[PDB]
Amino acid sequence: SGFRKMAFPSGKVEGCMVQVTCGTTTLNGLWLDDVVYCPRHVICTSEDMLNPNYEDLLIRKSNHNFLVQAGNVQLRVIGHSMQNCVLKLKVDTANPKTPKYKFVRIQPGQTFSVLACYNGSPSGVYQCAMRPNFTIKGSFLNGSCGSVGFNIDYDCVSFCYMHHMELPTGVHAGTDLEGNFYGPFVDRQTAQAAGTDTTITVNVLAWLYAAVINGDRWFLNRFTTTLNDFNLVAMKYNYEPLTQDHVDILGPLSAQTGIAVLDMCASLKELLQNGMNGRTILGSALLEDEFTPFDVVRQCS
Amino acid sequence: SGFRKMAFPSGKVEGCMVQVTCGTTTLNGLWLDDVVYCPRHVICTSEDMLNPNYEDLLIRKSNHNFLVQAGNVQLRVIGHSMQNCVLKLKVDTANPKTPKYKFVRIQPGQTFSVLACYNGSPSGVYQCAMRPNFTIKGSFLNGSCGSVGFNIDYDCVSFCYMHHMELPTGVHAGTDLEGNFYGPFVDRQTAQAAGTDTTITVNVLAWLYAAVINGDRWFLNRFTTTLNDFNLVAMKYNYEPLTQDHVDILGPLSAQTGIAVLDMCASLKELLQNGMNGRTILGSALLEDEFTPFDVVRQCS
Ligand SMILES: CC(C)(C)c1ccc(N(C(=O)C2C=NC(=O)NC2=O)[C@H](C(=O)NC2CCCCC2)c2cccnc2)cc1
Ligand SMILES: CC(C)(C)c1ccc(N(C(=O)C2C=NC(=O)NC2=O)[C@H](C(=O)NC2CCCCC2)c2cccnc2)cc1
Ligand SMILES: CC(C)(C)c1ccc(N(C(=O)C2C=NC(=O)NC2=O)[C@H](C(=O)NC2CCCCC2)c2cccnc2)cc1
Ligand SMILES: CC(C)(C)c1ccc(N(C(=O)C2C=NC(=O)NC2=O)[C@H](C(=O)NC2CCCCC2)c2cccnc2)cc1
Ligand code: NA
Ligand code: NA
Repeated sequence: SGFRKMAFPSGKVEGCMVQVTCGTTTLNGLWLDDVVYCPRHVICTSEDMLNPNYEDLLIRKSNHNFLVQAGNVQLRVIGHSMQNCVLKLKVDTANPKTPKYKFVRIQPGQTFSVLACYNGSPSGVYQCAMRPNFTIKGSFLNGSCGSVGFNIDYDCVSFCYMHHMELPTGVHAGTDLEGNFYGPFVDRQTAQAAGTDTTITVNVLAWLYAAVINGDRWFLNRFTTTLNDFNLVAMKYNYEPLTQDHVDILGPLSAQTGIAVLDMCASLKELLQNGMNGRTILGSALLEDEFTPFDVVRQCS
Repeated sequence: SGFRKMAFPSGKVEGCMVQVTCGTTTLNGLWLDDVVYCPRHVICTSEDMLNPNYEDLLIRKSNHNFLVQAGNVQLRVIGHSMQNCVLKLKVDTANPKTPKYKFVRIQPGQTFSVLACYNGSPSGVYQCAMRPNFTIKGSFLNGSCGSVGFNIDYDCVSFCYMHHMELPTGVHAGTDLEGNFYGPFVDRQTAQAAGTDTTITVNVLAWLYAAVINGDRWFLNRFTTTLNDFNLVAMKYNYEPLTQDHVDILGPLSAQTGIAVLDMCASLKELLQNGMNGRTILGSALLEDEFTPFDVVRQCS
C-alpha cells in the first residue's frame, strides 16, 4: 500500500526533447518524427515581447535562423511554420526514438506528467492537474519553456501541454501541442493574472476514498446528503459543482469502500466547515484535489 | 517559481528494469551490464517465508530455474551468486542501455527517486526520503519488489535502494544495491515493526529557506536561538537533533537568503508552537521534511 503523487515514467518523452535556439533565446522543443515543436515566442527579442507581430516577425526569419540540438548532435532545420502559438520546425532527420503518440487536449481537473527541461535536457518530472482556472501549479524556472506534459495509455504517449510562461502568482500557463492556450492567456509581455481558482470537488472525494482505503477513516460518519444540498455547500467554499457524472465516475471507489458518494460528501461538508486546523489525512493538512478517480484506482487496486 | 516534490527523469533506469521469475514468484530486477540484481527472496516458497535458509535454497537452483524477460525478450541466465540480501544473476547479454552508474548507500534524511515497477514494467516515478527509522513512505503493491530508488547527477545514475517488503504500518523497507538492509530489518516474514519515526529537522529548515527564496517571509520572527536550546525544544516535537554538520550544510541557503541558520531555527521553534494559523508554506499546511538542502538548490537554483 501507501499513496503517493506519481508521474508516468518519462523515458519515452526524454528521447524527444531537444534544445531550440533562435538568436540569443534558448528553450526546449519536442522532436516528433521530422518536426520540432516549440513555443513561438522563441523568435521574440525582449522588445518584441511587449507587443509581438508574429506573422511579420516569423516572415523576417529563415531556416538557418533556428538551431536545433539533440544531445550533442545538431539537427538541420529545413523548414518552419507556425500553428497558433506553437512553432513547427522541420528537420532533416526523423527522430528514431519517436514513440506511438497523439496530441490531446485535456479537460480541467484531469492530471498529467510534466517533464521539466532546460537547454533541451530533461531535469525533473512531476504530476500536475489542469486547474479549473486553466493554470497548473508547476515548478519552472528561466529556460523551462518548451517543457511538455503528457499521459501514457498502453505505450501511446498523449501529449497535452507545452509550457509557455509563469504568471505573477507563481502558477504556470501553456498550450496544447496545437498551440492553443489553456485559459485566457496570450504569449505577450502584458498584465495577466490567474482567475480565482476553485477546488476540484470530484478529486477531493477520490482522495478521501484513497485515504479510507489506506486505513484513514476518522472523518467518516453515518450521514448522507443530497447533490442539491452539498452543491450549495460547495459554492460557499469555492468548490466545483458535483454532477451526476462525477458521482458515477466514483462508482468503483464507493463500491470498494461501502461509502456512497453522498455519504462521503457528508464527510466533506463537515471538513469544509470546521477546518483541518492542523490534523491530517494521508499525511496532509489540506484537502488535496489533484488526484483523479483514475489516479486513485491505478494506485489503490 | 513553484515548488514540487520533483523526481529525476526515469528514462535511464527504465532501460534497466527486467522481470525475474523463480517458481511461482515474479518480481523486478535491475539489469546493468551482464548482471541482474534482484531481492534474494525471489527463491523462497510459501513454506520458506518465516526462516528461509537462503544459502541452502540457492544451492539447489540451476541457472534455468530463473526466467528473465526484458520487454518481451528472454535473457539467458548463465550464473548466479548471492551478496547479502541481493541475488546477482549473470546473463549472456550485457544491457546495451546500461547508463553511467554507481552504487551508493545513503543516510537517513537523504532523498531519491523511486521507479515503481510491476512484472518488469515501470509504472510510476516519485520522490522518497530515507526516514530516520530507516523506512520509506512509498507506494508499493504486491509485485513491486525489486523496484529501485536512485539519484541522477550529471548522467551518472546512483542507485541507493531496492525494495524488499511492506511493514505492518504501511511503510517500506529495502536494501542498498549491495544487499544490506537499511535499518534493523530482515527478509523474513517474522514479526517486525518500524521504530517510532521522527521529523528530519535539517530538511524542514531547507524547505523553509525554499519558501523564503520563493518570496514568502510571514513565518520569520525577530528572535534567534542557541543550537542547544533549539534542540531541547525541537525534540519535544519528535524532531531529529540538528547537528553542527546540518548547520554547516545550510550555509549556502543561509547566505543566499540573508537569514542565519539559528534565526531560521527560531522561526521553526515558533512554527511548532503556533501552527500555520490557516496559512500555507509552498502549498502545504504542514512542515515538510522530505526536501534536502541539495534538493532545494537543485529546484530553486
Ligand atoms: C537520434 C540521434 C542520433 C540524433 C540522437 C540519439 C540519442 C541522443 N542522446 C544521447 O545521449 C547521445 C548518444 N550518443 C551520442 O553520440 N551523443 C548523444 O547525445 C539522448 C538520449 O538517448 N537520451 C536517452 C533517451 C531515453 C531515456 C534515457 C535518455 C537524446 C535523445 C533524443 C533527444 N535528446 C537527447 C542524441 C541524439
Ligand atoms: C517578464 C520577463 C521579461 C522578466 C520574463 C521573460 C521570460 C521569462 N521566462 C523565461 O524562461 C526567461 C527567459 N530569459 C531570462 O533571462 N529569464 C527568464 O525567466 C518564462 C516566461 O515567463 N516567458 C514569458 C513568455 C511570454 C511573455 C512573458 C514571458 C518563464 C520563467 C519562469 C518560469 N516559467 C517560465 C520570465 C520573465
Ligand atoms: C536490449 C534488448 C534487445 C533485450 C531490449 C531492448 C529494448 C527493450 N524494450 C522494448 O520495449 C522492446 C523493443 N523491441 C522489441 O522487439 N521488444 C521490446 O520489448 C524496452 C525499452 O526499450 N524501454 C525504453 C527504455 C528507455 C525509456 C523508454 C522505454 C526495455 C528495455 C530494457 C529493459 N526492459 C525493457 C527490451 C529488450
Ligand atoms: C507473507 C505475506 C503474505 C504477508 C506477504 C508476502 C509477500 C508480500 N509482497 C508481495 O509483493 C506479494 C507477493 N504475492 C502475493 O500474493 N501478495 C503480495 O503482497 C511484498 C513483501 O512484503 N514481501 C516480503 C518478502 C520477505 C518475506 C515477507 C514478505 C510487498 C507487498 C506490498 C508492497 N511491497 C512489497 C507481502 C506480504
Ligand atoms: Na535533449
Ligand atoms: Na522492462
